[PDB]
Amino acid sequence: EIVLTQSPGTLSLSPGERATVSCRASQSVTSTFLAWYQQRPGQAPRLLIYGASSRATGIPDRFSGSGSEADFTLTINRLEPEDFAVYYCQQYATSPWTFGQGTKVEIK
Amino acid sequence: EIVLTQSPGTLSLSPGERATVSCRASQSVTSTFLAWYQQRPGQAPRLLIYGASSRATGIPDRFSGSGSEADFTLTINRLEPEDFAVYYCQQYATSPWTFGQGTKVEIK
Amino acid sequence: EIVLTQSPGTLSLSPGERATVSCRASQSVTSTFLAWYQQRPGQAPRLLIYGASSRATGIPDRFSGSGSEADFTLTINRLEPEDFAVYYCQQYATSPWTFGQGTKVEIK
Amino acid sequence: TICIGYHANNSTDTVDTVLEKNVTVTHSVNLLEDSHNGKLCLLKGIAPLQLGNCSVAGWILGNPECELLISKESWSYIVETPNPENGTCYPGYFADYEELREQLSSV
Amino acid sequence: IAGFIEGGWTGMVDGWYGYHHQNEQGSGYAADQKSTQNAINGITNKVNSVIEKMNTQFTAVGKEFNKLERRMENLNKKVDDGFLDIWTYNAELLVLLENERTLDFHDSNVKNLYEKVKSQLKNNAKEIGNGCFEFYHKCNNECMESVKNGTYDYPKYSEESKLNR
Amino acid sequence: IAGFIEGGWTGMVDGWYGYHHQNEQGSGYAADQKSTQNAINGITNKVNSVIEKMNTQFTAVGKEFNKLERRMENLNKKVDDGFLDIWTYNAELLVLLENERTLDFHDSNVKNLYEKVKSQLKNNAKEIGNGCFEFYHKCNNECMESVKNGTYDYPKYSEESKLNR
Amino acid sequence: IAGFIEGGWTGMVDGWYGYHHQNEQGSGYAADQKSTQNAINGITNKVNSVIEKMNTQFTAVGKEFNKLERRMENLNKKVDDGFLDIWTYNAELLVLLENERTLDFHDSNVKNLYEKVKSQLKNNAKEIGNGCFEFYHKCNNECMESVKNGTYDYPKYSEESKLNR
Amino acid sequence: QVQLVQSGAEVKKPGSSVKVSCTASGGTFSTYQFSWVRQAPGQGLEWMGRIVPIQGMDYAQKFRGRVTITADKWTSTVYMEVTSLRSEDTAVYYCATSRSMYFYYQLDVWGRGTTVTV
Amino acid sequence: QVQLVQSGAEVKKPGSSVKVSCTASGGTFSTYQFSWVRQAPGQGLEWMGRIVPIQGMDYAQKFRGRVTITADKWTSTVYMEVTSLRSEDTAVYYCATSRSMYFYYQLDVWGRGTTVTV
Amino acid sequence: QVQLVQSGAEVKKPGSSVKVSCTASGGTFSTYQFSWVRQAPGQGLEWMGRIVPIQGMDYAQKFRGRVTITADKWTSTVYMEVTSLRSEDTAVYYCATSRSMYFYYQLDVWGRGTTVTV
Amino acid sequence: PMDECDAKCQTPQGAINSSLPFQNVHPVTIGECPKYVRSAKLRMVTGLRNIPS
Ligand SMILES: *[C@@H]1O[C@H](CO)[C@@H](O)[C@H](O)[C@H]1NC(C)=O
Ligand SMILES: *[C@@H]1O[C@H](CO)[C@@H](O)[C@H](O)[C@H]1NC(C)=O
Ligand SMILES: *[C@@H]1O[C@H](CO)[C@@H](O)[C@H](O)[C@H]1NC(C)=O
Repeated sequence: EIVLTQSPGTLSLSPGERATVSCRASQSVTSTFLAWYQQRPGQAPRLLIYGASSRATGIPDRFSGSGSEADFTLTINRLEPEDFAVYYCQQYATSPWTFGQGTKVEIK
Repeated sequence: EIVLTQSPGTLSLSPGERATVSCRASQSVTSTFLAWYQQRPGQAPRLLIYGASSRATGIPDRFSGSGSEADFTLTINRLEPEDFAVYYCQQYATSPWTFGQGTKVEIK
Repeated sequence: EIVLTQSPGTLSLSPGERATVSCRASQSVTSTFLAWYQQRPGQAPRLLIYGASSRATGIPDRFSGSGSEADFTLTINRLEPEDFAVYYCQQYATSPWTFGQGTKVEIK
Repeated sequence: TICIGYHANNSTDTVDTVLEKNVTVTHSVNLLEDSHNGKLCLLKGIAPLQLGNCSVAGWILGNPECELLISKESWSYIVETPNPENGTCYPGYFADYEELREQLSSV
Repeated sequence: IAGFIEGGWTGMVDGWYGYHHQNEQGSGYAADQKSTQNAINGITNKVNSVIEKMNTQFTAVGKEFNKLERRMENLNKKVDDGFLDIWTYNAELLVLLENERTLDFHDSNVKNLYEKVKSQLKNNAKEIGNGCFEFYHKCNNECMESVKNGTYDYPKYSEESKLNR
Repeated sequence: IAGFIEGGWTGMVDGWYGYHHQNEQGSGYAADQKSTQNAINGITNKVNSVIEKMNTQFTAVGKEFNKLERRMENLNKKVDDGFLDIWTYNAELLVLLENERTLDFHDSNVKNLYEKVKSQLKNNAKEIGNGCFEFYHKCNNECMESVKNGTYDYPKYSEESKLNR
Repeated sequence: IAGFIEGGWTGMVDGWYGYHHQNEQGSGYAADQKSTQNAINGITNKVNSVIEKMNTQFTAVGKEFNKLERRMENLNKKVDDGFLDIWTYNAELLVLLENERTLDFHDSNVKNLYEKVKSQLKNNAKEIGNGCFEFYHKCNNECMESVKNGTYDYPKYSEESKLNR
Repeated sequence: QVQLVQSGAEVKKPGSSVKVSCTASGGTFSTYQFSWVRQAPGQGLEWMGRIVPIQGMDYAQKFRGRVTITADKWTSTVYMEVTSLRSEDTAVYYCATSRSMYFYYQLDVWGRGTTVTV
Repeated sequence: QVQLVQSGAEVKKPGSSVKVSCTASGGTFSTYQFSWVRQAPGQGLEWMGRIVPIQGMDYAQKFRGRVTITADKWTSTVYMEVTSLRSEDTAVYYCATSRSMYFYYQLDVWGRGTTVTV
Repeated sequence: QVQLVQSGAEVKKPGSSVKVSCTASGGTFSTYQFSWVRQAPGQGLEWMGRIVPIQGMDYAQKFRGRVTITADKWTSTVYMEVTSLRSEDTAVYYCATSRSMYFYYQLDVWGRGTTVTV
Repeated sequence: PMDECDAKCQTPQGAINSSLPFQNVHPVTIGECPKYVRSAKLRMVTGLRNIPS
């Protein structure tokens, strides 16, 4: 199957600093089938990026992403207090649909 | 409003002679919205020219016309005995639709 | 009317040899309206060529033909034992539809 | 030298579309029948039962003037005239008459 | 002799769509028998589609009613008139919509004959704007047939066409 | 000022389809009165087609039934509801299909205005890709009217256009 | 590897419409996700349109009739059969007309992908006639993405393309 | 081609209203735009108002509130009622239809006109 | 692909008429054009006439007035009746349909034929 | 824009089954693709399965045979039943719909989720 | 009147041929009949618009 490994498990930065979240697939996957989600504690996941790079409606310019083959990255510029959440890597290219562990961002 | 003033009130010519009828608008009007009518005594008006220049179906080559802005002219070449009638200037660009006084052509 | 004369009445050849059948019309006929048929004894006619030259579905590469005006020819290359039959020239350009006498091919 | 075109003809047949009417075309099919021969025909070889001046009630009850019908046992359809007169010759109410006519329409 | 853009040809009788030519060897009309037959196949299926849908299993033989069955008589009348209005509507609408689509179909197909010719001739012929092309190179009966067959050898006539062009 | 490919003109008020220009003598908008009138004739016939088909001869005045005529009451109800469902379906479907065809009709017609212009200007004007053409030759009011009228004299401006092109 | 004009791609799996390329850096297929999503939105609304119109509120539970109620039985039968024939007609016709329009819709959309590419490449690429373009200039992955995005910088590659052309 | 047919002449006393009419024939009533034009003896033509039966209506301001113009598609007839008649209302009232001013164009089919005397 | 099926052989005395027939199957009867072709023993093929059930009919002139060709779409069957039979009418009568001569093309589906002896 | 509404929390004993549901609103139920996603306390998200009411269904292999996902277009509601519950089934179960994975795309509308305790 | 003719569809005004899908002759029929339509004409285009050059 398609297995997604996220790294770091926990990222830590100062507000206003740039964060990146890495995700590695067990196999190469066409970029059209990747997505990133943001889960704020106590809330259902929100879609941020669809496909490896397109931003979802209602999601600000701080978010972007890219990748190819098995290696994809989520980029958050100028990370704000509302972005200190857990980000998930998800792929829908083949069944079963697969998710990674999730990367938490801490405030320092 | 759009006010149409015709001139001369009466035109006088020998049959076979060329007649022109002038009409001046209170404001510039797009040429697409002008028309000329011929009223023979005892009859309802007939359409001759629509728009400042297009000739109506059934109306002969003797009739033509042109103009722009606020100044328009009807031309009758080789005026025949059946053309010694009253010509009217009419515009439909805006409401109310407006008519001029009418120009009569006399036989001399 | 359109009258079709076939020649030779009888053609005679060795199997594997090339046969041609000629057909002459009483008038020039557009090539779109010609056809050739093969009648094996005891069977209904089969269509071989439609129009002066197009081959019918299910008919092999041995068969082809061409012509213009009033003069048309059917060509059978490498004639096989199953082709020793009677060929007919037919035209449908005008009513009545017309057929020729038919050309028989003999085995020698 | 080389031109692309289409067939023109001397046909005067016209058709209608939504945007335009009386468009002349080179080929068409008339899908509607608008005429008849004006006669009663056999259907697949079988003649109708013609009631003449008899009503259905006349035919079934029997009527002295409907004697020509008593010998006809089979038919393809039944033909009644617009205003039959030889019906119930002895006046009275025919119960469920309309319902009987429906039953006899499958016989 | 202009093409489809100005009007049809009464000199072309062997198909709905086709070609006309003028060359050193002669002139004349010939149908495109493949475009015409495919158009016929389409139209024939369309005619059959109309025939197949309008299948009548309806019985219109009437019923008599008494003087005290007027409500039933009027219900029966309503049913027969309603079905008649609906089927009249459907028959007329189907024919008008199909006639309009049929005419668009045929106009599309003659345009396709034109387009498949310029796609072969490219710069080797002048597009005139009257539904015809003028070859820059001298063209004989064999290249005319080649264009009609979809086999025109553009490279072969490229040098001659360039010089004249 | 871009054309039909980017959006419409609120400055053009004398027709549905038309032209805009910028030249030495001035600028402005003018309708194509022949394309617009033909489009109107088409649309008017389409509106009338809808009106003519939906001819109501139906009587909906109801009937009373007894306590022992429930089967008849329910048959009558079924008939009225069935006819209503059918006519509601037909009215909605006819309007949706015609609205969709109408919009395609109008888009086709504005494209035709564009195509009949490039067919006259040919290499004498740059096709921009924003629904406009830039003449290579200097063009005055008279050649602008000539293009709109379908009478553009290509040869006349060919040499000037070539030099600038 | 020819395009839409010859047949589809079994190597393209991320959308209905898309692109294929061969360059120095590699090769492959990628969908046009905006043309595909808009086509999906259209199709989804079309499927829903069929579902929404065919709303059944009809009750078909039958009725018994006596031996003397044959006229009523036959009227009831006529009503049920007539409504069934009408709805069968409408369901089949709606599906056939929509299937035909759907296929035309999709063919139109793949053509639009082709046209929006030649409108950007212009003289910088050879149109082949097999549903592809050959750039005259050397093109890398970045200009390939630029063409797909509708952002091709024609002027930038104009000089190189001219020399090779 | 529409053939408009008009009603006969009317004679009215001041303060009364007059209803005049035009019947359209040879086409579909609902999409024709019908204008009423008056002509006083010795004067030029004056527009009074217009009806598009399937779309809407408008009036010359001078007659707004006095003149009501309506239509009946069932008899293909356009009606005009002029209220509070005065001695100046001695004009001939004519119908005319436009070519296409459903949306944009001029008046090219005229009726014969009816004289109203007050 | 149409599969034509023909009736059996007939033997007739001079002056009588013979009716022969072909049943079409595997397609829509109404748009097939059905030709009748005869072949006398020892002779070539001769066309007698054609029916397009939804469009019209034609005949070879030699048989005009003697041969009536008709059709029934309800049984998908084409019939031909030849009247005033003579001893020369010893031909095999075949049906064939055209590919597309609804409008323009040749005969490519043939039945087996039926022999009529007089 | 769809507004998904979910059912309340459930508490179950081992071996029993739980049925949870999502109601769709603001669009046509039949063409939405509805996925169920679970999240165990302290864990990431896991996909369980998907329904396209007018097209078909699929499941994560781990739950194939234990989880049945169905739908009712009449109430615009998607249901999921998880059988043979075990103590690890303490996850929050969420619905989400895709943008267009009727054919190809991601999950962008999420419900609030319902907690099931075992 | 009755005659010796044979038809597949009989209307009260007389028999009809029954080869086309529709009729406008009469709503009441017996036999293997076309659909009754209250239309003056139902002509279908199979060919081209007939405009000679
Ligand atoms: C169409 O032609 C018929 C005559 O066959 C005529 O009665 C009818 O008025 C014409 N309709 C139109 C719109 O021209
Ligand atoms: C039927 O009635 C007519 C009078 O309308 C009469 O002449 C005719 O003889 C009657 N038929 C029979 C069989 O008596
Ligand atoms: C069928 O049409 C022919 C004319 O082609 C006519 O002579 C014949 O009487 C018609 N048949 C019927 C039953 O009306």
